[PDB]
Amino acid sequence: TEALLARYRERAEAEAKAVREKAMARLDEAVALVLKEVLP
Amino acid sequence: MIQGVIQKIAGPAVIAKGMLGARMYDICKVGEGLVGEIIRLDGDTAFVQVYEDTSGLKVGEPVVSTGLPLAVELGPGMLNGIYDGIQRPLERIREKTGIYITRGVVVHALDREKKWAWTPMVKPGDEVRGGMVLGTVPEFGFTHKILVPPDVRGRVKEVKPAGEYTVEEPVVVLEDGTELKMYHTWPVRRARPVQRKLDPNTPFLTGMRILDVLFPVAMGGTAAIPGPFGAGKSVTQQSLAKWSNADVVVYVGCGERGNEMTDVLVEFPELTDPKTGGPLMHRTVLIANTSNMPVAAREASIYVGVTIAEYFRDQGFSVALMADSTSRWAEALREISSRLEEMPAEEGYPPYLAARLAAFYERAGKVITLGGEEGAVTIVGAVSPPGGDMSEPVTQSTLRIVGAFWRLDASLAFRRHFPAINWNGSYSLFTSALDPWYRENVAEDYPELRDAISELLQREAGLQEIVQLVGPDALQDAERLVIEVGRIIREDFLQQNAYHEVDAYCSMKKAYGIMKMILAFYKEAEAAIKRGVSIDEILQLPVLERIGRARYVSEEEFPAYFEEAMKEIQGAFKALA
Amino acid sequence: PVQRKLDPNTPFLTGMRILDVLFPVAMGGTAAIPGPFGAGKSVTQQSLAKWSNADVVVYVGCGERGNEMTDVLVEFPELTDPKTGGPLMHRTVLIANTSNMPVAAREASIYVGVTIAEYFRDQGFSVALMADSTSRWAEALREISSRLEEMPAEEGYPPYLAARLAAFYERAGKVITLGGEEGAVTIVGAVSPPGGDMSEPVTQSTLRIVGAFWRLDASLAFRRHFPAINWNGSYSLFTSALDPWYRENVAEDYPELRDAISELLQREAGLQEIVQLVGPDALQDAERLVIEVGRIIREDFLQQNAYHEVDAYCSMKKAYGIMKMILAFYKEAEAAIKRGVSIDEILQLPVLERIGRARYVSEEEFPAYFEEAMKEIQGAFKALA
Amino acid sequence: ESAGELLVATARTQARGEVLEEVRRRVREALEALPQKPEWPEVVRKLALEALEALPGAKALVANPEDLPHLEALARERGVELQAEPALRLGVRAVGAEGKTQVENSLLARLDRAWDALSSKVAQALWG
Amino acid sequence: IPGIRAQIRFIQQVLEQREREDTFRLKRIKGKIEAREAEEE
Amino acid sequence: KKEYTGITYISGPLLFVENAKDLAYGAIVDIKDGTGRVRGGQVIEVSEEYAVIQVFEETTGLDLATTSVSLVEDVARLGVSKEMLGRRFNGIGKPIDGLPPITPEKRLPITGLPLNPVARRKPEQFIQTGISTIDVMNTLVRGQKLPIFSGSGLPANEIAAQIARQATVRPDLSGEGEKEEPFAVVFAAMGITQRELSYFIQEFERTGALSRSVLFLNKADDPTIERILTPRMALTVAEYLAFEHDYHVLVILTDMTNYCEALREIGAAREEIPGRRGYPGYMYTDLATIYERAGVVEGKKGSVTQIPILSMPDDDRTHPIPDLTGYITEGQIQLSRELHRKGIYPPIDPLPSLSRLMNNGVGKGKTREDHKQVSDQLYSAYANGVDIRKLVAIIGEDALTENDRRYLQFADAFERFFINQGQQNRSIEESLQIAWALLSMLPQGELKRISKDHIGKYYGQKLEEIWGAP
Amino acid sequence: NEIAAQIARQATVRPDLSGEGEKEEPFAVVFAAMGITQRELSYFIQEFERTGALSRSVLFLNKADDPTIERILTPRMALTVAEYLAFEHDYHVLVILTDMTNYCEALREIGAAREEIPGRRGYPGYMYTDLATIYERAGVVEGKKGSVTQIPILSMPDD
Ligand SMILES: Nc1ncnc2c1ncn2[C@@H]1O[C@H](COP(=O)(O)OP(=O)(O)O)[C@@H](O)[C@H]1O
Ligand SMILES: [Mg+2]
Repeated sequence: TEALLARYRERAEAEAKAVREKAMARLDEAVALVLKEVLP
Repeated sequence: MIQGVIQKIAGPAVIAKGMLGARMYDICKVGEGLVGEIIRLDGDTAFVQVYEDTSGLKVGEPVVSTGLPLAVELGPGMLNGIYDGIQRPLERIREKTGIYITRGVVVHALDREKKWAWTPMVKPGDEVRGGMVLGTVPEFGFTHKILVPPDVRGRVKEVKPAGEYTVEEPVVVLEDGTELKMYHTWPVRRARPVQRKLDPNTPFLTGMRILDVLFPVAMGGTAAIPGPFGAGKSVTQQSLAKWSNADVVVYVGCGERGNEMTDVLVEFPELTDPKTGGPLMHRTVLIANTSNMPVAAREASIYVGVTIAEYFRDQGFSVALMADSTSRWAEALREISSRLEEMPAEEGYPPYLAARLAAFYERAGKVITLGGEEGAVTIVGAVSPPGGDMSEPVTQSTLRIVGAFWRLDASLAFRRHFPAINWNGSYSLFTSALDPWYRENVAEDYPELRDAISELLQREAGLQEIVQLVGPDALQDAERLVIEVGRIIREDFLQQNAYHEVDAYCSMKKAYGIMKMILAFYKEAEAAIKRGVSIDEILQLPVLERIGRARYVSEEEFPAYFEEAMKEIQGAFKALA
Repeated sequence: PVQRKLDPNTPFLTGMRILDVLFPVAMGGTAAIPGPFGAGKSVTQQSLAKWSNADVVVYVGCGERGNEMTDVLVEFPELTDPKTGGPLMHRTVLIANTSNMPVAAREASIYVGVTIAEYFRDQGFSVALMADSTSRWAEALREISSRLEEMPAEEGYPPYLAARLAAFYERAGKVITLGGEEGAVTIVGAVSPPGGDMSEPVTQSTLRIVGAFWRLDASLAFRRHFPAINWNGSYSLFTSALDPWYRENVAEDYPELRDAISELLQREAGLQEIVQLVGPDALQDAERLVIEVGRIIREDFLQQNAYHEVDAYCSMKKAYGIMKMILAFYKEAEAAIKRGVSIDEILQLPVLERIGRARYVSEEEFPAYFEEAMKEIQGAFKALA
Repeated sequence: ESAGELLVATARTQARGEVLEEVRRRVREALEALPQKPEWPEVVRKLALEALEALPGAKALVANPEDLPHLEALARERGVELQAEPALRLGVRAVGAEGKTQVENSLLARLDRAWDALSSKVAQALWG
Repeated sequence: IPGIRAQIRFIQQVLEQREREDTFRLKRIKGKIEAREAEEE
Repeated sequence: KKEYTGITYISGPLLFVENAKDLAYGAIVDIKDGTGRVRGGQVIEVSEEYAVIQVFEETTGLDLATTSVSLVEDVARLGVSKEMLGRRFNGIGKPIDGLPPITPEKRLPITGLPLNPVARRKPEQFIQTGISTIDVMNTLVRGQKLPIFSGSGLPANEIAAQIARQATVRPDLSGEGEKEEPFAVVFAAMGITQRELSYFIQEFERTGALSRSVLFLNKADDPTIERILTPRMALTVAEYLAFEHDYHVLVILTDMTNYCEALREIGAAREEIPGRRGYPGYMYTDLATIYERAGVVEGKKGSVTQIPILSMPDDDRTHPIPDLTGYITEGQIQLSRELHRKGIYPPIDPLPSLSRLMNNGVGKGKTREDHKQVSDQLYSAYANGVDIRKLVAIIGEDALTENDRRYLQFADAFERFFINQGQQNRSIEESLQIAWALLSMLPQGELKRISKDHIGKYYGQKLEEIWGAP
Repeated sequence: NEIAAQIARQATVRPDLSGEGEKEEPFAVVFAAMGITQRELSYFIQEFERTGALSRSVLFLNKADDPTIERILTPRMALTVAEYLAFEHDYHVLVILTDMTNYCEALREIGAAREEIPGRRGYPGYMYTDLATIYERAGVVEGKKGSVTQIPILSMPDD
């Protein structure tokens, strides 16, 4: 049971890639939303 | 209304310009408006000490002077309430802002919405003086009297009929246009006037045999107790509040730590008044301050409490006032003095500490009020020096003006001896003046019995070296009899159970009866010892059990039990011969 | 700047039994030596400069006597550096700002010394920095602030004295240099409180930063018992981290011997309260033996002669052997006490003189001397029984 | 046990930080393309008006020589001196009467000041 | 024991006196710096 | 971006600026010098003529011709988030763990508001620290302030780390049986050195305790104003978590002596007359404002518990710092140098230690029904044994009675097995088991302070406990 | 005073033990007195007369009735003379400073007149440096045969 970190590593990689792909969906919308407030 | 602008900000110190005409110690609003106090005048400049945090203020913000010094609102609506050091109702503050005390909040000490049943007692055209009674309002079973302010005179032009009104209602209007409401304001630092101050020739009954008998306090006197941990001070204070002569009880926290104040705040609402069935809080006023509250409130709490007590006795009642820890108030005073860069006197305290302590403790006393009625205030202030040393300046200053000193001890509490007042260290200065009342109201030979009991305790205490060195069995018969009589006294007269149903309160008659029984048994045992009887036989007598159970007898049933025990005492010795 | 700060692993061997055993300091640590005048700070610092195992020694005489500097200059060229065998002065940098030199240059001298030490560390060496007195630096700061018409904080010192001291002391440590190598700077600072009062603000500020504290005692110096280090008021925070190195390089059970010695000293210190109350003769045999063993430890192990040609330097193994001998004798003595042998008989045993003289044995003869003394100790009780 | 949870949590945090930094960089690059749009003179005039109004009694106005002609007309109506500055890009600065006080109104500074407040909005927009 | 108590209180009073003197000096110098920065105009 | 350049004075840590009446008192500012480096500062005093700014770092390189001052925030505030758990900060909220900054759910002023006295309730439930000397004899109750009094060379940091990584709540002992409320630890270190910093990082990383902790670490060579600000930020985070997410929070302040010294330095730098012993006259109020932020609240399930740690300057309990700390808190835990030198860890001396809320946190519905009696019996027995150990030195063992020998052996075994627990994590049941095993050494009728039922239920166990946990 | 006079009278090197040559150099004495009373001054004068040492002694006398501020200069003049003699004419000088307590009193008076930040018990904070500029002027110089030896005398207040 000393090689149990592989499961956690795979889980972490999967969740990181899932978060990245979830965030990539509305990248332009977020850019527009913040640029609206940045401009005077 | 003096208005100015901020010139300089440096911590809690604010310099305001354009304030010409502002008086020396008025209360001011600083900022948009934080409450402050003027402490210096210079040209158009006034120095304001802000009670709360000044972070975020800016130069130029308005400063307004209310034109009056620190004061309290005196009128119906103070009973059953909880206040801070400057009379801000904590319940409504919580109802407004939640669990935190946000700065700049404003509330009134007396509720402006409640309606009271006015009952006039004056007629048009009648002359009135300060301290006279104008009407009557019921409050939790009390008869609250509406009083003319001390410095108001005139004659009545109109009086409103009986009905419901708020405290803001101008019930009586004088001929010169002055309107009198149900409340008035009085500065906390000026003593309320009296017609006369009477002599201390009546007792303040506490309900505890040791305090009532050995170390009595006169009605309107002063007393002090220590605050060592584990000595059961809180339960003693609660019993004193429950079983005293006082009609109203005023309690001041003055900067106690958070958890102890929480315990005090959650324990009084549970207490029950013995004279009725309702809660004790219906005739109690609470003032609570934690150590993280503003220092000015912690300094003014004592004066606010004593002013409220003075007002309540001006109504004609007897008031008991308790200060939870005057050491914390002295600490706040020391910090305030340090803020002004004053020269310390001794161990950091300002040179005027004794003057302030005297100015507080001397407001107590039994007086003839301006209305011709009689009232009194009794102060029992606790002093808790850090480390338990009595050489600390606050304790020395307090002990030079109080009339009595009840030394609570943790050693007695360790051996389950309660209320745990050490009779060796305690003292009282009212016995000589109170003796005639004891003769007239209790018994003619009461002082002699009290002196005999005190002498017996002194002799028993003087033998502690021998008994500790060689043991009790190695003593003679007379010394062993003295030791056993001292044990009987300790376990049957001084000791008292506060949670018992009948032992919680003991009148003077019951204490006198117990003392007489103990002295009679002591004399009989001495005679028997002289007639050759053994001490071990004497300790096996059954009348000792009857004596021990005397303090659990009902007050109305006591005299018959006393007569039976007095008969048994002489029966157990003479009949056996 | 450096790459990283490393943990303390190796000890800084000063060559003194009490410091290297009871209150060790790790390579890259900090230590302080407060004490009144005449206690022996200067001799201790000179001994550290002469015998410590640092590659480069930087000595900063901040506001002290010039005769110390002349002594160093005259003596060091005739001595030999223990590591490379060359002259001792070839590894020393000397920054001198004596008592009568301009006062404002004391802080500059301190900073110059620490910067030179940091540079030599960056080259990858192990550098020891010794400030002769930081109290003179504090006095210079007080004088400057008096000229500036500032507001003093406590006893006239400027408010930022504690911050300056912390900034100075925090440059010590074992690091990874920007070039990938490894070096360290060890700082040993001396304090001279006015009147020997350890409540003085400089000593209190130093006490909160350093990892070791070597307090000096006036009573021991009056008795001429040197190094005259107060055992009750000294401590070291590097003891736990250095245990693996001690087990690897000194002996497997060295920490246990150190703990036993410390416990014996603690018990003797506890018994001294009763001794000064009723006299040493009112005690039982076991307490008398504990007192005598404490006296032997004080006068035969902690004591050291700085001017002797052999006692001046002591390796770790020599101290281990001496403390092993002392502990073995104590165990045999208590066993003999349990069997009814009088205490006065034990004190007259001839092996006590051998144990006392063991400190003067050279580093070459010592391995055989230790075995001979151990056999003698075993025979003196076991064979006598 | 706890090591895996800490690792997954820090990986999630790193991913969130990387995407937020990508958004920040995209916005920073987008603000650099503003001057080529036809509305650049209008927005720079509005920024200069806001900066001047925020600083009463301004005696001078400084901007990029390329942005200098656009504000020339606004200089006349406000009655303040104007001067050229090669370094002042994407923003305009107003100098106080004594010259001790300055007000700098530039897009990069506005972004840096407002990003702290807008980070939560960006996060709740990106992850719902 | 009473002798040690007397020694303790004597030393305490000496230290308190020195602290009071130092506070007086601090007040003096603060007053002087305020006066300088005021009257310098 | 309002900017100020009218600087007319630089000396020590103070610099003056003119025409800066727009700066609110207590604001945070950043000073930019000629080379472009930016360093922070705080407004100390503002007036019509000029404002006074105290610089965080040293004032090297500043000049009156080029440097400028800009505003950062009117009031010092900290952005808090529920994901601060597992992060390290430098005392001003800046991450130093190498990870991106947190997104703030909100921003709160670090100078929190006082709790309403009518909004508090009675502390009632205990915390298991895993140290038998504290759990049994000096019980720590949720909502309490129980400081630790330490010495100069004593290992307070090790005890702090052990308590941080061992403390937990026990709901199944109260009958709930559910671990509904999470437990978090907020660790604030003031004026620590590099060695202590590395040790704390290693301890919080090696056992995984970092996953439920927030660390505010302020080194000795950092600005003193950061040292002032660190406990306030830690307590702000603790209060936010406890009273907005129903957490049980334990707060550890590593060295209050460093905080007091920094406060004295700051007060001196602003030209204020000190009080007793040269400390600021308002030190009691500041310490109260720090300490009184813990407690339990009516209508809330969260709680805040504080364990201040401070080294007594000269091992003197009459020094102003320990005096005021004990005058504000509810007891103390005392470390002993004698035990430390005798090789006993943790060196906690039970005789001078005291917990003033222990009676509320023990009983039948919590811990075990015999807790208090066992505790006070242990106290009395240990005191008697220590007293006898002093007399046996002079009068010899054979002159003692049998009971005195029993007490002597009990004291020795108590020191050897109860206090000296090493790095073990003892539950309350294990501690009570060891206590009963030690008490069984005394005669049957000698346990005078314990009721007959508990004695009949637990007496007679032998010593087989410390041997099972090497 | 008796001990200082006896040391000045009896002091001698021992070249026979050291093998440095029977040079037999008599000591030259520079005597600086600060705030000295008439009794002590009379004793010292009579002792020096009796031992015949006034022929090789330089005396700087500041009596107790003399102005108190002059004591700032006396030790410096005495040590200047001593250094000149020792390192320009190879004399072996012995310097005796009668009372440094009076010098410290004068220094404190000057410092308090200027309102310096005081050290302990009101003495100026630069007193360490001030005394070090006086004491550190003794010693021996490489390449020269002269020497300066200092024997200051000071009375501890309340021992
Ligand atoms: N370890 C030692 N061994 C021998 N003599 C010592 C030792 N330490 C100090 N001494 C003696 O005590 C004196 C103390 O003087 P010094 O070290 O200069 O003290 P300080 O640093 O306190 O001014 C030395 O000159 C020397 O005679
Ligand atoms: Mg020296």
